Amino acid sequence: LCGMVWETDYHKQPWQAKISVIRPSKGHESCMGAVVSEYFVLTAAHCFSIKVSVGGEKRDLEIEVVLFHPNYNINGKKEAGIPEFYDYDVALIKLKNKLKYGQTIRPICLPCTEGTTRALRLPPTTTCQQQKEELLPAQDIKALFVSEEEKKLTRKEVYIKNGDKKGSCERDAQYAPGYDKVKDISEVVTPRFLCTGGVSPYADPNTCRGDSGGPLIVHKRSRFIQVGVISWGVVDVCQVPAHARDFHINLFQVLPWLKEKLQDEDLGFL
Ligand SMILES: Cc1cc(Br)c(Nc2ncc[nH]2)c2c(Cl)c[nH]c12
Repeated sequence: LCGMVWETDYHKQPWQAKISVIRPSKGHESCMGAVVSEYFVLTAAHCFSIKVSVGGEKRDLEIEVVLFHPNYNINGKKEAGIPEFYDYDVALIKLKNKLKYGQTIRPICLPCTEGTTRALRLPPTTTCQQQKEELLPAQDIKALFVSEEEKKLTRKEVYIKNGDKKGSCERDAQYAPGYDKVKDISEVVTPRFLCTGGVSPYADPNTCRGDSGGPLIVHKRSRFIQVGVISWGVVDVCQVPAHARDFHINLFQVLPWLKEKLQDEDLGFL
């Protein structure tokens, strides 16, 4: 029973995971993640000694393995003079021990699962396509992501540009660090990416580096479905141009991988 809260930072966002990598050159790097099953946290590949915690605990959970998307390659396009390439920027952290679900630790819904079909009160014949059409229609989609302000968790409302504004949102990748000399923007914005940020239709807050890996969520029918993983932004805000966009891995585009790694988690992938 995923994507559900009850009547308190990690009470209100119980799927949220905080990640620290303490790298032997004395600078701690931060990321976020979402609990997706009792053994797994979903996050970004580019976040990677490693400290993971859930439920706002001081405790750091014991990590078994970290699984990376086979097509992820930050260096994939250096030859073409593209410094960092974020295609397939997703990773699963497998925990050694079963998480105990509580009021501070609950899993979020993933796309193309029974959990999501139930959460959206859809019929048993609901297909993966129909879910995508409900959750990601061709328009501006109200969504949120979860951030850290002053060591507490805060929701921030954003709009995915997936209709008439999509192109405008993607083109703005030209202003990101290192992409200013890219001829074809689709070399860096692949069909794996959703796009938020900018001022139309509303003035969306932007992600910080430390928000990377955290879920991009749709709040629908009183449930929380994860639609994307925060990957990269155009400007580090933490004067904000109207071309400050954020890009997220669309989870509907990495399902072969998700299904395979999570095949034993009773998520009921379609
Ligand atoms: C969350 C986040 C990640 C990364 Br990586 C950034 N950097 C960047 N974008 C293109 C090449 N590197 C940013 C920026 Cl910039 C703002 N927010 C970011």
